[PDB]
Amino acid sequence: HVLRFGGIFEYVESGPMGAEELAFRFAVNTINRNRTLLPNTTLTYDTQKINLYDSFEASKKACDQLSLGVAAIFGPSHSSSANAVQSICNALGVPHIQTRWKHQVSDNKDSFYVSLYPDFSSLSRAILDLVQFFKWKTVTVVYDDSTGLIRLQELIKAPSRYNLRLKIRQLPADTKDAKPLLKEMKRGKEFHVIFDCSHEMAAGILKQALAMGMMTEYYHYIFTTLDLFALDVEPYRYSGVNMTGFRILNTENTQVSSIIEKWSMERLQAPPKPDSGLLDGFMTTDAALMYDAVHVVSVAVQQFPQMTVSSLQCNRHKPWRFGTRFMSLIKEAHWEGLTGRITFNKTNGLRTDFDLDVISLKEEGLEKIGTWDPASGLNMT
Amino acid sequence: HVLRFGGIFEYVESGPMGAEELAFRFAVNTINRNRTLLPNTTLTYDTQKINLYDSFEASKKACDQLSLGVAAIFGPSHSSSANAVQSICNALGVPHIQTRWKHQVSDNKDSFYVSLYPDFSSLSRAILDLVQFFKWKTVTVVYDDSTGLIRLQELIKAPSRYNLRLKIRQLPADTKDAKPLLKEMKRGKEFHVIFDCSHEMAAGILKQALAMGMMTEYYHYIFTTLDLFALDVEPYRYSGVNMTGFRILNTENTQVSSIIEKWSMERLQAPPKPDSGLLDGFMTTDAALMYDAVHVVSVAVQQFPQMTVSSLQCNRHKPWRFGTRFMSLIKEAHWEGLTGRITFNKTNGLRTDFDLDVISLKEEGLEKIGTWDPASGLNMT
Amino acid sequence: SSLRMAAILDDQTVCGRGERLALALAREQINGIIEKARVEVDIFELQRDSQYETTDTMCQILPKGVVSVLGPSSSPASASTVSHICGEKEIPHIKVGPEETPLRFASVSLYPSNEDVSLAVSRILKSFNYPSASLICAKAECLLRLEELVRGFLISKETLSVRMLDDSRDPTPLLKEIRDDKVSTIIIDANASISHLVLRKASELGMTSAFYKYILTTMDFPILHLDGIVEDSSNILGFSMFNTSHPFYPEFVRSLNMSWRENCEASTYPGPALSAALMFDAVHVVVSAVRELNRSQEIGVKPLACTSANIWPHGTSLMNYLRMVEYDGLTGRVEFNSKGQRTNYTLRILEKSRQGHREIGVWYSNRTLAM
Amino acid sequence: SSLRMAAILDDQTVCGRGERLALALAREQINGIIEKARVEVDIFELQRDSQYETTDTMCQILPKGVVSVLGPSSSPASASTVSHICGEKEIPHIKVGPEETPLRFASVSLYPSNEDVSLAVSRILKSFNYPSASLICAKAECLLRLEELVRGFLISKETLSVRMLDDSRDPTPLLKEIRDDKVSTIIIDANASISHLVLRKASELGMTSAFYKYILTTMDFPILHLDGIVEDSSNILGFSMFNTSHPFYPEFVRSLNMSWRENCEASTYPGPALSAALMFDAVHVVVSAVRELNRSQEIGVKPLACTSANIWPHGTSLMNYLRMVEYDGLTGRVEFNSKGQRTNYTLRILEKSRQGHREIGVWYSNRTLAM
Repeated sequence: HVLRFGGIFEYVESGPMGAEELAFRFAVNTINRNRTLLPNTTLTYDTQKINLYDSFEASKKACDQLSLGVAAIFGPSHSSSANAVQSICNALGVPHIQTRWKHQVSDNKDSFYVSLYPDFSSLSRAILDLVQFFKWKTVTVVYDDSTGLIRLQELIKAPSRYNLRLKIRQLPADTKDAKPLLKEMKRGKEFHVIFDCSHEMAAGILKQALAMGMMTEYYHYIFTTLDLFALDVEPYRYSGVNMTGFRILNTENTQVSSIIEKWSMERLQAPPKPDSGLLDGFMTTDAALMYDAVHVVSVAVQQFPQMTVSSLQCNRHKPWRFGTRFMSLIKEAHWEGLTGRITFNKTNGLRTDFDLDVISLKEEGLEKIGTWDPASGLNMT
Repeated sequence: HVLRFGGIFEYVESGPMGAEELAFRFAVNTINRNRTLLPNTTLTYDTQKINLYDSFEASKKACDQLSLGVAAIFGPSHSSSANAVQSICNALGVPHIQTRWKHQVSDNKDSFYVSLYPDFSSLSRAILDLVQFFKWKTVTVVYDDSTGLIRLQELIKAPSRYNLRLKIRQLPADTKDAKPLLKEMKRGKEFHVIFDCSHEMAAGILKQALAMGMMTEYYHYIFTTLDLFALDVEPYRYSGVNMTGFRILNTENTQVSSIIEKWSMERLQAPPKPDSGLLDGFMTTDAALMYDAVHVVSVAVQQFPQMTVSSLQCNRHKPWRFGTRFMSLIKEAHWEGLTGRITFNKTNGLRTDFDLDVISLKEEGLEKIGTWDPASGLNMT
Repeated sequence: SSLRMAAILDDQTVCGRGERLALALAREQINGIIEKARVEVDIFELQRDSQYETTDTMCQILPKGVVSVLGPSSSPASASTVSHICGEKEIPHIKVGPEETPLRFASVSLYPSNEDVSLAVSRILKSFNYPSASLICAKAECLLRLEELVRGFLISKETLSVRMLDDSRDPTPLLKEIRDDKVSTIIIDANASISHLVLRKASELGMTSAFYKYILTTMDFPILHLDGIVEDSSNILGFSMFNTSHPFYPEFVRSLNMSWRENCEASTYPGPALSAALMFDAVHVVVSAVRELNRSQEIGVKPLACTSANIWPHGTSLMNYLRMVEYDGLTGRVEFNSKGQRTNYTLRILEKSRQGHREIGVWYSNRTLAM
Repeated sequence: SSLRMAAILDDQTVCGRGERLALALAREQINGIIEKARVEVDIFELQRDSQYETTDTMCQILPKGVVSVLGPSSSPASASTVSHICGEKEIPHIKVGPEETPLRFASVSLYPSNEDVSLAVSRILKSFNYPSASLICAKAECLLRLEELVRGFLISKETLSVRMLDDSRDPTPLLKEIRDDKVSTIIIDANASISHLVLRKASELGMTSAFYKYILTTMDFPILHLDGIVEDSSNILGFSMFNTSHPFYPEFVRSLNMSWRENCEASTYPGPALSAALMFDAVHVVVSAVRELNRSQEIGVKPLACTSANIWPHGTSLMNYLRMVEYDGLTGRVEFNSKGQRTNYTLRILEKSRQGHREIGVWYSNRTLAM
């Protein structure tokens, strides 16, 4: 017998498939040829690509997927788009796997969805543990206009409870060239800065700081991006400026490095032109979460043989039969994947418990100087 | 009637003719079609190319040129090579025009040669006037192994008379990549540095300083190269680090900018690959002195119609008839060319009197902040 | 043959805000000129703030001959969804309520943008030399609606500290911590409910004295009656847009005052809701722009759908006429700018008292002016 | 059929240094074994230090059957030129004199490199905690020959100051300025002439007291006799290489002592010149390497020229044998290294006195050791 999974991946200028969709087509292709998981069960899926910034179509696409009969739905990888699919799912009691952060309203009354991306509310605490660690008196968090500062609410609470003069500043989401921004920072002796943006935007700022002469041992930047390790810090590793961040990818394991190794022997998406400053050869965390998004569910489904993909119909139908339950099996399932150990909270469902690896910028490049976790605090070296 | 001049230009990897030889073939081509100088006289020359670092051949080549009958001898553009030609000239009483600095022994008993390149002994004073101007207490001059520190003798004398703690350091003439050098400098708070090298070597160090994070408003470098203006300081003009140097090319004149303009409408030597960091479009001072090396002599020859190119023979012959005199006409001739006003000393013959233009690195790029001269001192703005 | 327009309302009917009634009162007045085409307004109730549920609603509005869509006014998610669809249908969207996280654009809003609201609170603190600020955020969105304010000033104990109220956790330890940091100024941000509640357990801590100064960002301040929690020395500011200059204002308040205890007499009538106010003027603004567009180009509405990729030809046209609108309603001057926000309007800062409210000052869309 | 070798000498004959005689004394000793091929040495006088004049000389040496070229020893420019030609002719060049500004390479030097000379003066100051240095440079080349020294220490009034002596300007104001900066240590750098002159007008300023300490870099120190300028407390160091360990040393000094007032008796005989010393050992080193090369490969010298681009086949061969040389001459152990400099030799630091000299210490090519 076979099971039909979901699949919603927005188009990309790269090629036929983005690094996101590839992670899915690669995950549901390893489980089959591996008796370790889902022995007497074969997996299939329905690919449904949509447009960027398009949620309307995303609704009719996700709905059509439920019409063909599916047990779960993956993607899309956009805030608005996935926000729509999330509702259609919780309305028809169908699991909605997510591998990317999205602006979720605090009035979220949904219950059928799970996010593998490290909860930013619990990730912000990891940042604060570094601030107090470096006896920081002041700091200036600079977030991107792409998303509000709600994602950093915990950082804004520190000045109230903890002793720290935080200052907010916004990055020009228009272009990466923001001289005037770095200008005022050097005028206010703002040496302590915390950049909140992906490895793309982040690299676009480092190139500017070097041109601003703000790259010295006087400055110390902390990035929220989990793709810090995948950043060409060659032109800066000789400078002296310190850099700290996190990495959820447990590359300190053979079983983990083995998968990523076979991933680089497939690119499809040709390596981006050397302009932004990305170190080609390392898999992005965006695709890492998608590989673990399939496993975390493949374990919850194996322990629930009594399940048949029913053909639902949005706008007018009734919740899925084996839905309210199959979702509970996912919010309790654990799996040791690429992004460390997976474990959803026993309440909100969001993944607030995980393992990160503190990394700094030494004279050689980027090395791990410790680890972090919600249970323990900070174990440095 | 016509006059035969000299011509000794070493080969170059660039093309058939180097930027040096082109300046000569261009100078002796403008004087002809211009009644302003040498009205009833046409000029010709004998091209004699030699190898690099080769003085032996350079001797037999310069000697053969005297065999064809010549009034003067230009080039070569090498220390050792030109050092040999200089001797053969003073031995046969034949003028030897030079457009490049060379290690001249203090026991120089020669008398038939003239250097248009700003005497480094008198140029060093221009550097000191900037040191005391910026109330500098300490400084670290870093010269290249290519030439001894005798060229900077005046800078080493300051610590004795003037109040200044100077420190000497050598640049790896092997490769431009000298991390360890810039290392020790940042460890000793050596913010005040004076680089003594061409625009090639100089640009090779700036790229390193930026990678060392030593490019900030804390540092202030002073270059001896007269090709400072012809240096792509785009990646640094945004930083904040200050840079000061000199420029003998009087670009603040229409008559001067007109010649250089027609010079860029001929390249022949294709612009160098964007790697070293040279701003293409500006004529090098090396070729500028050669253009003025022909004029400064064309005026001394016009006022001496009684002159016939005799056929001399090195190793065994007698000094040139109209030689001892034609040389005196050159050490007294003045000419307003590209490199400002030309005027040889009334003793050593070396050009110790000239006009330089102080240039600094502001937020826009490189602009002139004043002038300098041996007669006056310093006129800033 | 008629000027129709949908109105996605999420308001209740039993002791609600009175929005469904606000629209009716507007349509009646418009059809009191006699002499052209009538003006009809369709109402579309909403159950729960959900993208899914709202999408189904729009596929019932398009098939009809609509000109514009009003509301929701209390449904953040259900509001953003309507904008997205209205954008790919060229059908103007009169937003009048929530506003979060601002590509296809085609809609105008009467409700004060989060920029003007934050700029207003900033101008108020200006007349106090920016004392020790301490906003009592009620939710996470409290940081977005007041984004321009939080970024404006430094974040510390001496300039501005932010404290969020956990759900089912109430405003207890909060006000306490404020007393520890000798904070005087406090700016609460929540609905009319939490606004009354936070101050309640506050006044019983001496926090109601004249020593402290509060600033409510909630627009439901004029209806927020504080009985037994306020004093004569207390300082509780607020905001309002109700312009008494409109002769129909007295009649408007009359309808809601009676209808309240006429259908749901299980409680007293607080006062004219801000939601109903926006709904009223909204209908007028729409018919106003269409009236002008019917003078230049004959306006024809053709049934659309969610399946068809068709758009309303007179979409972009009406959008320009909904930009040059000049209507004086129960909210002041109704004018829009480039982006489509409301400008050139006043923002009367009211202050509670022993009985009723007292206009202490006013905030313009260019400069502040109190007393 | 013979072992020839040119020797470009620039030394005079009338009251000179006695180099032309030094070579003769060497050849005679070599031809005192009786038993192989003889050893002839051609002499090539030079007039004035000039590249031009020297080039003509080399075109007369090549045509002959030469094996190596010695000197010049007092002609900086005329020396560098000979090296360049010897390089493109594979004909070894035994440099023994000047050294400035160090591509084709093929030559060895007996004269202490500018590195060891500067390192020696550095090791001396070491035993004095590096007092206030103040070198009295005589010329511009004084900065190159002592390059490793000037760069070694900071340049100031408290560590090391350099003062050059202008031509026809004498050592007057100089020593004066030294007294102003309370400088004790002074390191003069010049020939035997200026070395005697600078100290002369110095001793008449109390500069000859034991309070001050001088260090002469000139190698003509053992011959530099100071009569009427020195005292019993004065401190004037120097350098020497004359190894008395050589039994032929006494006979060597004898030849020059008589020949001096035998041809030019218009003055007294100072002492064995360093130039003649190097010339003597030089000839031995050459015949030594050739002797070993004649054991492995038959050595044949074929007439060359400045016109022909030919080279001496046994050039690179002899160069390796001129590297593994071990000769004990009037200068100590004669050994060379990779580059071709002299190493494993001693450097006796002599100190003038009441009458003669006094070996106060010695400097090795690895560590210093005084007293």
